[PDB]
Amino acid sequence: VLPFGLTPKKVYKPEVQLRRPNWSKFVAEDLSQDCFWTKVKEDRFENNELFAKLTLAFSAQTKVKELKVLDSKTAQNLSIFLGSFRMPYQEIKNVILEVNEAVLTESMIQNLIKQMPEPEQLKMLSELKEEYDDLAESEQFGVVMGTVPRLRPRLNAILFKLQFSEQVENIKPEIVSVTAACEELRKSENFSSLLELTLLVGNYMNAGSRNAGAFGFNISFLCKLRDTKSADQKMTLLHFLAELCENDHPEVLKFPDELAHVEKASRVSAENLQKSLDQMKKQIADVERDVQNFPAATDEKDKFVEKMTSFVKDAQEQYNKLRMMHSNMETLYKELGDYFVFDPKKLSVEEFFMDLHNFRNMFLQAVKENQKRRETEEKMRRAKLAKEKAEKERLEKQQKREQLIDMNAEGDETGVMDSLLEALQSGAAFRRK
Amino acid sequence: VLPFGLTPKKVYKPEVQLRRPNWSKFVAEDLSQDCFWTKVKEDRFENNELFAKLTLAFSAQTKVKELKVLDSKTAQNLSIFLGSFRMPYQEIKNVILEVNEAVLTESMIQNLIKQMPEPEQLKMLSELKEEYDDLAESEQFGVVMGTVPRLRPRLNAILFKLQFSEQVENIKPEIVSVTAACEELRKSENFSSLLELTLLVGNYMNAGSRNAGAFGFNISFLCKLRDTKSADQKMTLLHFLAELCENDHPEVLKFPDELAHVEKASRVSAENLQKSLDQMKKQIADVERDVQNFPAATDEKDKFVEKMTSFVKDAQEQYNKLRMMHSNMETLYKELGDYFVFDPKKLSVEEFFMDLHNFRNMFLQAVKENQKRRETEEKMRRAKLAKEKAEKERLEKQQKREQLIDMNAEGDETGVMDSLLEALQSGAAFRRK
Amino acid sequence: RSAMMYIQELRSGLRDMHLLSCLESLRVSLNNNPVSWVQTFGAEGLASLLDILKRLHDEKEETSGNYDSRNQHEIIRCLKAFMNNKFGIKTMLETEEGILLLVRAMDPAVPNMMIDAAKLLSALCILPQPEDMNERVLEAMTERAEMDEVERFQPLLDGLKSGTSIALKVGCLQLINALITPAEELDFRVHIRSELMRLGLHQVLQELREIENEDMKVQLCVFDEQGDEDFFDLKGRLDDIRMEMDDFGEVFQIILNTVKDSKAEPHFLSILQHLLLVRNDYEARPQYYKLIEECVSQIVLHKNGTDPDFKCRHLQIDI
Amino acid sequence: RSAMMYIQELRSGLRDMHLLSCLESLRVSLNNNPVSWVQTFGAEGLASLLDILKRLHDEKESGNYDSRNQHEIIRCLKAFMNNKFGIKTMLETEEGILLLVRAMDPAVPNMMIDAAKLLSALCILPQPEDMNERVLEAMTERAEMDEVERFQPLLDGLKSGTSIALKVGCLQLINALITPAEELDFRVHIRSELMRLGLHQVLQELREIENEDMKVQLCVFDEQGDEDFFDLKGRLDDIRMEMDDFGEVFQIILNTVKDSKAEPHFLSILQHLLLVRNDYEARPQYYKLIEECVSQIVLHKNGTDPDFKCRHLQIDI
Repeated sequence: VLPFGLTPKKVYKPEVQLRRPNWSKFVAEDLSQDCFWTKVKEDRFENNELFAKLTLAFSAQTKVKELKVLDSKTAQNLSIFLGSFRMPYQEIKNVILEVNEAVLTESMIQNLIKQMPEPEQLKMLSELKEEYDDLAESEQFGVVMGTVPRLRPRLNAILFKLQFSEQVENIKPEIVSVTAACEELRKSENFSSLLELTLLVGNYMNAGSRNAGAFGFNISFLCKLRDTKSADQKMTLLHFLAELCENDHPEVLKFPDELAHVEKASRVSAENLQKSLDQMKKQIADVERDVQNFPAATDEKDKFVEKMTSFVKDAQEQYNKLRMMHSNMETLYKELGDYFVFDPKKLSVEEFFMDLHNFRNMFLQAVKENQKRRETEEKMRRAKLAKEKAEKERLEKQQKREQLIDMNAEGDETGVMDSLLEALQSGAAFRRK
Repeated sequence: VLPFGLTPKKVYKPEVQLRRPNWSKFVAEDLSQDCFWTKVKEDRFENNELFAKLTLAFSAQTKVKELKVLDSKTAQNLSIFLGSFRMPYQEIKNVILEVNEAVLTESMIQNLIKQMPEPEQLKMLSELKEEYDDLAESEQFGVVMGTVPRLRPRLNAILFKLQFSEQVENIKPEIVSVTAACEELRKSENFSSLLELTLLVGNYMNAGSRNAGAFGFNISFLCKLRDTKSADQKMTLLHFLAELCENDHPEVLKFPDELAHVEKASRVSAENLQKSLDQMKKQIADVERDVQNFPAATDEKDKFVEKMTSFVKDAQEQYNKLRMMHSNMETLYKELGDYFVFDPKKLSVEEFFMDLHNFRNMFLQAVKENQKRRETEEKMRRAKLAKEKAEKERLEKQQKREQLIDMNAEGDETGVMDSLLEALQSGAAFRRK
Repeated sequence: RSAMMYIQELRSGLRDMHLLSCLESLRVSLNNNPVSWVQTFGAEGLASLLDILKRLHDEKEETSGNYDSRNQHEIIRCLKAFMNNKFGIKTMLETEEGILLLVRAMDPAVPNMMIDAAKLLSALCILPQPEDMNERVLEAMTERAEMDEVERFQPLLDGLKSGTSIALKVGCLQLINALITPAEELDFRVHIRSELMRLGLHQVLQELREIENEDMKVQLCVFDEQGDEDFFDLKGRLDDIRMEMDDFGEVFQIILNTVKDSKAEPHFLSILQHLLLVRNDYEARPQYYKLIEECVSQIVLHKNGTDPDFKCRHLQIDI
Repeated sequence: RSAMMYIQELRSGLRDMHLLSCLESLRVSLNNNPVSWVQTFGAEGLASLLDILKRLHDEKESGNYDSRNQHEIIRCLKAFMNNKFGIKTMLETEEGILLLVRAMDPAVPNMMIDAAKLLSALCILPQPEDMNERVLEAMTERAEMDEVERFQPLLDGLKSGTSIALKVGCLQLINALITPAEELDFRVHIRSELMRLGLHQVLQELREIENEDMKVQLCVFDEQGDEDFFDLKGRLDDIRMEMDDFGEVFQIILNTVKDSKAEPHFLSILQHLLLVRNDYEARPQYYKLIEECVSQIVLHKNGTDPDFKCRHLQIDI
């Protein structure tokens, strides 16, 4: 009760509740006689009708039925899931057995899988089929789904189907990108010529030691070219080679354009394509086993054995095209290994086409570094010529004015002025250039 | 030897030894039949005098006297030292004893301390005086320096002397900075006006919470103001406060200018100042005590005791003026600690002023951001009005032209064309507005 | 009544004088008869008129003397009487060549037909519905110019030239106005008026201000009016630029964006380079930029709403 | 010899025709004795000549006949400076060049002729450094104590009423000030100042005169302005080579214009450049004509600024 020589700050009662600064406050007696916060029993020195304006900006406004089988985990989750689905239970069943393509989506099926109670609890629900009306919403769904033969397998096959064409478009482009790059890098004789040019230049520098008269080098080393530079440290081997091409062999400058797909292949995971095709083959073999172990379609609506056999034929067809390309792709890589001499087993395809992609970009960068640097030379050579020429002309003009009068030291005679005035008159003092 | 199906690559003999790439080379029997490096026996495919342009860019071109006392290290160090210093050994001694300010440098004394043999050796060399001529270069220096009394302390004192007027100019500027910002913060009523303003806004926002009726808040929280923003995340509390000072209290916006030495204070060191002065105080009393134990000058050249008595009176005269400024500065910070109520011992000087500096910049930031947002509101209001202007006038033109042909559900009239040309040819059919 | 038979008379392929006496009585019908009569004539009889018109147009295998261009003028009078009502207007516009053939009808060589033909197009131009009417008329004139290998306004210019008649001089300037005044966007009105000046309108216009004809002064005064509007609007667009673009870096970017990859790029660079020569005198350098500015403002913000002549040289300054 | 006698005569305070008779015979002595004799008169004797002149130039009231006295001093000065000592000795006085400048009164032609003739000879000297700038510096000094244009005297000596020989001597000095100067900006700066004062309409009248000495001077003034144009043409090529990047050039223009009255105008130019109407074919031609106009304004031939009072411009092909 009562603070150190002052009155409590007015208690406010706002209309709208506001966002606030959660600061460490100072209550009454954290203050001393001569401190700043005692002087501010003002609180009026800055009063307006801004509370309206402040409130506007910082407002923070806006039994029946019992459970006989299922645990309250699943019987609650289904209550929500079925709340969003709104589809008659006797229709969902029919759409599952028919595999109605127009109604079914990848999203829809994926929810059912997740939301379904395990086969143990479906069985215990299909022994209570008669007493259908007394059951809760969640369990009513189950009693319907319990009469669907081998649900868990049936639903898995449907998913893989609706997901099949989508995952072919995950493998294919990337199989092509690595196929293209392997064939572009094999076709490029401009690339070829760079190597020949590099070898020669290298073979000469290697003088008379360890390497010298070498028949080749590893394609990997291509990025390391930039690592050899002049003694003055002004420029690199890459640069020199690039400049040698620029002047003497302009054809070589076109090799970055001949390796079109090389970037796309730098990004493709080699290990993930292997895993993908191994998974696709597995998923095929799964539906294959499911089809063989399926009961006789004991109602007119069960189209499962019919439509899935039509899918295994097709899914295997597209897969064998896919595999062909992959094994083809891998061949063309091993082909490159044998051709440019490098171990294809120690460098994965991404890894190899990354080193290549990087080099491309180093070469193109070295090419503009050669232009920019050469542009600096021609301007600076023209600027100093124009300044030599300006200075030469300037001196010539100076001397022509100095041939008038020897302000030096020679014997005093009385021409001088009468000699200057004559040159002014005739124009001899104002020599041109 | 005759290689694997092809002929050897020519041996070059270079003039200048060049810089070479160190690639993993391929020799003859590394290749295969159909590989790339066999086809490139084409070393002729590219051949110029570039071999001469390459060698250009990448060339890489350009008794007596025995020891008796010193160890192999020290004697060697002195041999390189004394073949560079070139000053006579009798002269070196004389420069030290006199403390000759025209000869001595900071650079010169420092090198003496490092290159000097240590007391034990100097003592062991001082007993070989008579055979000075038979000694080696380094040991000659040794015997001569041996006769100088208390050399280690004598040199330590000379160094600190030549170094004194430097460290004065390291402590002072930093002292002044903090002294000023402290005075700058205390004097500015515009910053004071913001805190008042912030607390008022602050107290209303805290509604009926754990805060509200606060007599203040810690000054560090100033950077935390930005953290509280509007519902629409488009404007913050700091942006509000800037704009409220921009409109209703323009005086406020002058404080970032009132706080000129705050930046320079944000970069000082609280501890290192104390360190520096405490290292100076000890160093004054080092020489003071070294001037008391010194033996009386036994030649006309020993000017130590005379000259260093002039220094200690002079150095303590300057230290005490610094010690004044420092404890005064600390007082001023203790003063700010109480005025703005914050623990001066649990928040260092640099700590405080960095927070203050950060907030200073945050505030201008908010002001710039506000003029920028507001300009985008003015150039979007007028722009939409310049569009509502044209659209109204565009419909006004249409409503004038349609007053000749009515398109909704007409009857009959063969005039029309006669009514068109009666105005077209008479000029009325070209309105003004 | 008798309209269905006029259609048969046209398609039996009447020639020379027999056709003209048919068309002359058809015109008499289409004027004096009611609205209802022309609708049952409608699209059928109209597309016949336009096919006989198209036929007579492709009889141009001889100049310096024609035998049947008297037939052509009668069709134009028929088309006028036809379009005298709201249905005919609507029906005319729906034809694929109704307007185009009215444009091929415009010939300075034979005055009277062009007066009537350019009067119909001038009426179509000032039409509310449908949308961009004057622009269709322009398209026809362009289409005509393509097949002839001539400039699209050339006949309109040839008709204005002092050798012809007073009714044609007005009739051509009327269509000039009728093409320009209904058009709403500025860059178009100017774009066309500039095409008229390049073809040499300004020379001709200063001859027509001598003539003391009233129906002529009306068209000059309207033309002059619409030309002043354009200047005023350009001056207002200058004010909007002055108030929206006030940052150097922003303005320079905009120009750069507008100029990039065109033939104006080399010139803009050269303007900036030349600006680096404005002598380094404290006092002369502003006067340099002011005069430069002053010149430019006369080039760009040019009087009467036309491009400066790009084949000539000369410029004055205020007030 | 008798040199000290003259100094004692000059410092004695002679007047009217007495002062004249003495100076007359001093001019004779100066022009006829050896160089030896001039040196003994020397700095002392020149100083008094200049003192007498400084007294005479202070004239407050038809006119003074002592223009004979003033002109006669100028004549001694020519004789005195007719040998290498006299020149170097005159260049050392604080008020020598200035007093000559003050003796350029178009209202007494023949004196101005002789005075402007000396000032011209000083201008085209190799040593010391920038002689022309000193002569110009003095013309400015005289112009401020009179509150006139520093080139008014010169222009007045060129106007149509004046003698043909005054006209030559005048334009002679003009060339003496422009020609030796090395920096392009400075030459153009001075020439543009002459035109500003009204040199252009005058030169028109001056070309029609068939006087040999005159024709020579106009040739030089033409030549010296034709040079400047070439150097400017040259300067422009240097620019066209170095400044090939849009961003860089634009930065330089801002850097030179920033914080000068020239700034608003540059924005105004650019704002207009937005206005060039949006049409595929008409736009590049606007930018060409704009470029044409800016080319004419900047690279003005004759080595002069454009007349900023001139309100009409032709912008050819």
